[PDB]
Amino acid sequence: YGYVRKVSGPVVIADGMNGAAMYELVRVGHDNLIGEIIRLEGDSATIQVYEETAGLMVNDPVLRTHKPLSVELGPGILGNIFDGIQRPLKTIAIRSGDVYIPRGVSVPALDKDTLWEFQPKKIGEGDLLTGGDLYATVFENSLMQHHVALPPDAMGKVTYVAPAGQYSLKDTVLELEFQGVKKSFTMLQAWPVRTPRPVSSKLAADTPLLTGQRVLDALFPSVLGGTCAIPGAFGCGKTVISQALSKYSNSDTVVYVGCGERGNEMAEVLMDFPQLTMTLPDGREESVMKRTTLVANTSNMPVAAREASIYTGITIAEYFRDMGYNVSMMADSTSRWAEALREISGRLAEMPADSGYPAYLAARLASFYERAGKVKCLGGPERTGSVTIVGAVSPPGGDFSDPVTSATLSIVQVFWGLDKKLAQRKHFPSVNWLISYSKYSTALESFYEQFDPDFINIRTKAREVLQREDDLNEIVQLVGKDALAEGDKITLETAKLLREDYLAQNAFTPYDKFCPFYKSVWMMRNIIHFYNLANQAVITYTLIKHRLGDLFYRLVSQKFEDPAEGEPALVAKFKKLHEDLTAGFRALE
Amino acid sequence: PGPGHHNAHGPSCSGGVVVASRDGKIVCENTLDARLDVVFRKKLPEIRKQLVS
Amino acid sequence: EFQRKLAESSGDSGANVKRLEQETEVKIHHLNAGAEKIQYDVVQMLLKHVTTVK
Amino acid sequence: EGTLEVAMEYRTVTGVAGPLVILDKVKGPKYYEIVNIRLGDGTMRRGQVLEVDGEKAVVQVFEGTSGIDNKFTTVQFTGEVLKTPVSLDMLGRIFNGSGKPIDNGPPILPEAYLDISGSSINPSERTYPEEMIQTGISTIDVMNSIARGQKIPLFSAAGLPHNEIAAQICRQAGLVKRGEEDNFAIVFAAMGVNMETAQFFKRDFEENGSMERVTLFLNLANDPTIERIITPRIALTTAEYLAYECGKHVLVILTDMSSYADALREVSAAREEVPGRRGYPGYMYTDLAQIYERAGRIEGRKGSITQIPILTMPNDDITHPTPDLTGYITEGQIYIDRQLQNRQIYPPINVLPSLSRLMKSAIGEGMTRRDHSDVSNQLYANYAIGKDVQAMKAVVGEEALSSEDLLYLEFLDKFERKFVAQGAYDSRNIFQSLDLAWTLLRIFPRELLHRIPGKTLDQYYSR
Repeated sequence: YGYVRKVSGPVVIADGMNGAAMYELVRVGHDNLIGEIIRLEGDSATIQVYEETAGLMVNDPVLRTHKPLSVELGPGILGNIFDGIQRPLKTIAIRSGDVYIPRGVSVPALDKDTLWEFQPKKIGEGDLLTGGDLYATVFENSLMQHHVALPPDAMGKVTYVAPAGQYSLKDTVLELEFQGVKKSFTMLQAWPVRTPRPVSSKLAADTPLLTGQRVLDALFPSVLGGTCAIPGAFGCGKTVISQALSKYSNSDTVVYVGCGERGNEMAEVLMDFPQLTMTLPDGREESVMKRTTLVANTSNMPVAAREASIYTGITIAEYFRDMGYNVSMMADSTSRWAEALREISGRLAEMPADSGYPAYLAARLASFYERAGKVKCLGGPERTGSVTIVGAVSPPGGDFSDPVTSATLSIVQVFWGLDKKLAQRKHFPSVNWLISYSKYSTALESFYEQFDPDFINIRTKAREVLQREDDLNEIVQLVGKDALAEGDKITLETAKLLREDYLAQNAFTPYDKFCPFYKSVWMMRNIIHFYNLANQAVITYTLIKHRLGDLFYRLVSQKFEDPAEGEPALVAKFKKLHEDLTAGFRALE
Repeated sequence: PGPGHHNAHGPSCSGGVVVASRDGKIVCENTLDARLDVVFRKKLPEIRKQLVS
Repeated sequence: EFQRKLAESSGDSGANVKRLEQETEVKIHHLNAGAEKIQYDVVQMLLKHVTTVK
Repeated sequence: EGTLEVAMEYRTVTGVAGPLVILDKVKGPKYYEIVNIRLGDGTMRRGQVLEVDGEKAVVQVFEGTSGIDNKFTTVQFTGEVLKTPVSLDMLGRIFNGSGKPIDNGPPILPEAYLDISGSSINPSERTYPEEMIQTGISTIDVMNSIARGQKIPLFSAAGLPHNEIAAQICRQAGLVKRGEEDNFAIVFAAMGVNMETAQFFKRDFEENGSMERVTLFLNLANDPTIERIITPRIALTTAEYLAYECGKHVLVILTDMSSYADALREVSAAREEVPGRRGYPGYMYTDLAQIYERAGRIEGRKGSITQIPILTMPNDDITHPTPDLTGYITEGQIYIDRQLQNRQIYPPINVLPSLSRLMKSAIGEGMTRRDHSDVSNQLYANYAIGKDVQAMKAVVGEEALSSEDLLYLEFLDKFERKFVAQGAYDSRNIFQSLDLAWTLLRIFPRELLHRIPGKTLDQYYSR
């Protein structure tokens, strides 16, 4: 019930919708075009339709949905591929057979006829349960067990519990009554993208995001449930860091979110993920897709879907965190999302602000980024998850002055700063140590000292060495290495060794594909301790340089060792090398 | 029209009347409970002043 | 020396806590005197709620 | 007394667009009347009636227009402007943006309902600030000091430790003591702060033990953008009640005033108002006045409201509309330099652009020393000459610094090294710091000093 009255491009006016609500999604026309309500002036409505509105007919029916832009969560959310508006691309392609996306597809987000193995918890048929209680878990696939949380805003004494067995989402797995009225819940939960997910308490982040790369792990650490920023426009560093996060990061899940980038780039990345495979610490070999969800909205996709992809991804990440899993979101191109928002604002004729973006761009970006953090779960049993966002930025020409870049730098705690200059100089990590920073180091210092009380001092010494590296750089630039003192020469040599041996990774090489934090800490110790032990001896720089050739080779090889030997063997080898270097530095003095 | 079809519930509404124009667009819920709530919220500073001293 | 100095703190903090608890009890007794102020003012504000005119 | 009336509940909502909710057939509306909107789902949110024309009403809802149905939502007209239930018991508590108690405590029992945006003070009855303040930081007190009733903000770009400086000032705040009941009560507005910053503020304030005299008006970035505009209003109204109507001096603090500017810009762009510079509303000067222009001392009352805002230059540019208008209104600046932060200085206060327009009255003979003004002027003026010498050395060479310029360069170096730097918890007294300030001024010869007379500092004696 409801018919269109005026169709001016994307904007659509439909009469007979007195009961419509603002921002309620609606189905327009026989083709089931999907659009969101904007203005409810009079008894009429106003809808902007995402897909092309060409060919609409006056008095074509309009069908309400009684729900805002929402995502159907539950089993089967992992692995698949979804559009910006939560449209399963893979199943759409299989059903329609052809390649083109049909104008008005109506495939449900998750297949409601597929069977998943279900088994309840030890709860009783007449017990009491509340919102967020974990009443069952499902083996969606191997090694990615999926907990079934009773939806929030739903509570009451238990009435029926489905016994363990094979079931589908259409089955009524749960039914309960709060008052005399009883409600039955399936395995599918719908939640609006704009509304965040209910939380019990925002904890303080207390565990680093071990990305497997030494430069990010030690120099500029990032904590679970913490924002991150990447100036990714070239050098494939964004692809490299995304692959590292998918394969080696501590997160139990990853939710890539791609909006408004080049279509072939998304093709390349979405073909790269299935090829990516990660080995289990127990020796098992798995596929990253078994723990990966992908929301990719190319430029050809409607602008509104491009804007909504980010919120869809963050809501998916929050739902994953609802069962205490550590999940990491990855916004492919926030600049593209901002451009989509700008286009939408221009469609709405909103008053332009700085550089043309709407005045709420900073506010909306902050609202999105504020959802990341380590959070106590809702409902029992007690557990705690985390959501960390590693959303990248694409400043125009590298000038960190655009409002998107400025707002992101103002909100994001940790900025890693990939540099194209290092990429030109053949640097695999490509992380510019001169601009990167980790504002969460003060909070992470508790764990840093618990693991090793000397590690934080080593990090401070390394930061001082990096600061003096540029000083020695202009010193050599203006007068040369001749004017450098023995201590200055030792400091410069140690800085160069740190840059070319530990601060840089080798990625492609099997020995340096993954850098454990243990190996990173031992390498940092074997570098800094040797640097000091050589420093206080000032001894002729040439003499120590000649007599430390074996020590220099050991320091260089302190990163060539493969992780095959494991932590106990590599730690012992690094300790022996450090002791030998200390003996050589002290005895020869 | 009166309460001939539906009425304000007894314990939930101690008394008073509600008067609304046609189609119930504008309603003046002049019940005793709302009257007490309004007078209480208005006279609360006097209550605090007299509780002290 | 530091342990001897801090030993008196273990008693001073407890004494301060007990003093605070007693002061809170006395303040609530003043609110029990407020409950006596209730005994003297409940009828007053109940008759203040005679705004049932016009 | 005039008989009470129950608020009319309407259901004639006949239009929603942006953040503005239209109504029709309103019987006797009132401008800026607070209306709480109950949606069909039953959830309730507040709102103000912006424009009143004829029998219509253009309401601006607070929690957002989402979920409002043109045939199921109900609007109730309370018939009174927004009022904050201020009370003396409100001290030592935390409140939301609109004032909801969020410390797991019972709501405020109001001693009196007071309307926000209170009327101005008759400037005939207005007085002048005449007492210094002991914040606990050296460089702010020694030069460009703060008077008990003076407004002055902190200019500090994003990422700088200005939040830590504000927390240290609030925890170490106190009178000169040259009393506890009338001692500094701090109203701590927090417009658009991050959650981590919010937890930091709560923990730091609870740790210093001064919760008994500090009120937090926290408003996170998650809260609605319009609700951030009323947070400074509520904070300043509570400050006004505490200071003028109770006596104790109030040291009002508002963090991230740029967030308030952004909220103003968003609200104005929503209603499509005439834009000033950088798309900001054309009345931003008046709004920043109604926020800032309340600090001062009233003649008949012993209270005093001292204002210490904290702005943030967006592009680290002083010419941005928000800091420019502030400097027009705020009677002085205390400036924080990113360049000094690059030198690893904990309190990166740059003194070259930092001046207190009321310092000429804070100084005198009742407090400080008789050489305060001249020493401050010299350490303010010779810094510029040292900077010029540094620029000349950069553009010519080390040989350009003559027997005079090299003295200015050494003065600048020692001034940035010893004088400005201070401990994270150092309460450096004025005289002990003024001795080192005199030493810095004496690095230059005691006769080349042009502006200062020799006798002024000669009255004071070293050692």
